[PDB]
Amino acid sequence: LPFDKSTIM
Amino acid sequence: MIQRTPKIQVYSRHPAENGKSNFLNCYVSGFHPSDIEVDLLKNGERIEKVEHSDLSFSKDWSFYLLYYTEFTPTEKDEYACRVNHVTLSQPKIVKWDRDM
Amino acid sequence: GSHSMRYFYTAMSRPGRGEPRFIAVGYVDDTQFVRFDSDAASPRTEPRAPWIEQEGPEYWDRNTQIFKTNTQTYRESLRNLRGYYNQSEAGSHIIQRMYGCDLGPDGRLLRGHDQSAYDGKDYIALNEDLSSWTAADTAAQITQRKWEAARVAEQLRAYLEGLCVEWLRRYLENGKETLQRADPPKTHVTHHPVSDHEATLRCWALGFYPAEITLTWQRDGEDQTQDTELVETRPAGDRTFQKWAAVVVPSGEEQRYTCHVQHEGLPKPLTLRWEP
Repeated sequence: LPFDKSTIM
Repeated sequence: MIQRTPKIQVYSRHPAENGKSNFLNCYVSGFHPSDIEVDLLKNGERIEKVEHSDLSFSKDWSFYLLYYTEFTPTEKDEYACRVNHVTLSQPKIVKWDRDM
Repeated sequence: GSHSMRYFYTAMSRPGRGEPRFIAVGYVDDTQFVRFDSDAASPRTEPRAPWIEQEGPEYWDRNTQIFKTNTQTYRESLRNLRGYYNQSEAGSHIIQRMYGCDLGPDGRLLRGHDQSAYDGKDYIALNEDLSSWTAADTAAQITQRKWEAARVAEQLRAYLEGLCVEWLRRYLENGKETLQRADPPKTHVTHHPVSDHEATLRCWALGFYPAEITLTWQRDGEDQTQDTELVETRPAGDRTFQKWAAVVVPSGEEQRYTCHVQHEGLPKPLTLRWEP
C-alpha cells in the first residue's frame, strides 16, 4: 500500500 | 541537463531453437530522460503488436523498459532492435545474436 | 529471506503537449504488482501480479485516490522546482521518487527509504533516522523547509514502520508461492574461437529469481575482474532473469578457468568449467 500524504515540494 | 544514453540488449526468453515459438526481447536501460522509441525488426521491417513493461527506474535514477513479442526463430530470419533517444544522433540498431 | 517493498514515481512535464504525466509502480523485491498512469484512457490503479487481484474494491479505490492526489501535487512540484532553478517554461523536466521498507529474514524493519531526484540528480532524501533530511542544494533546502512545516518526516516514519511493513508482510503471505520461492540459475559454459590463439568462454545463468546473482571467472583460482565482460542482469519476461560473464582465454589454457555462481536459489554455490 502506498504512502497516503503527498506534499508539494 | 545531464542525459544518459540507453544500453541495449536483444535476446530470447528461452534458448533459441528453430521452428519453436519463443519471445524476442529488447531490454533498454540506464537512460535518462525517459522518452525513448523502441521497435523490434524482422528482416528490417517493424514488427506490429509489440508490448512493453511499465516505466520504472534503477537506484541510480536511470530508466529501464522491456519490449517483447512472440516469434518463431528460423535459420535465416534476422531480428534486431531499433532504438531512438535524445542522446543518439540517429536510431541505433542492435542485431539479435543467439549466443549473446 | 530478506524482502523489500518500493514504490517508484515518475512525473514528467512536457510544455506544449498537455499537463505533466505522473506514473507510479509498486514492487515487492523484483516483482512489480501495481501501476497507475495519469495518461491512461481511464486512470486507475491496476493489478500487475496475480496475488494482488484478491484485494477488494476499497483497496483499489484507496490507491487510486492517493495516486490522483499525487498527480496534482507533482504538477505543482514541477512548477515550483522550475522556479527554484530559474529555468525557462520551454524545457521538459522530471521529478522521481522512490520510497519503501526493507525487512530482514525475521520479518522485522531493517530500514526505510524515501528519496527524490530532479532531472536524474539527487535532490532530497530522508536520512536513515527517518527524522531528518539531506538536501542536495539551495533549491532542495526550500523543499526541506516546506516538508518540515508539514511534518513529513514524522508521517513517513509512521508509514515506514507501520503500514509499509504490515502490507509488505501481507503481500509476502498472499504471494508466498512466488515471492518466497527462489529459482536457481540454470547454467552452462560456451566456447567460441575468436582466432587461432584465443577463445571466448561464456558462462550463462538463466531462469533465476530474484535478480541478485554473482558470476565471476577465475584463472588459477584468482578473480579476473578486469578481464571479464559482464552483462547487466536482464529480465526474461516470465518473472525470471538472465546474465552472462565472458573471458577471452589463450588456447588451450581453458581448463585453468572456472566460472563461479552464487544465488539464493542454489543448494550450494556452483563451480563450472568448459566441458568440450
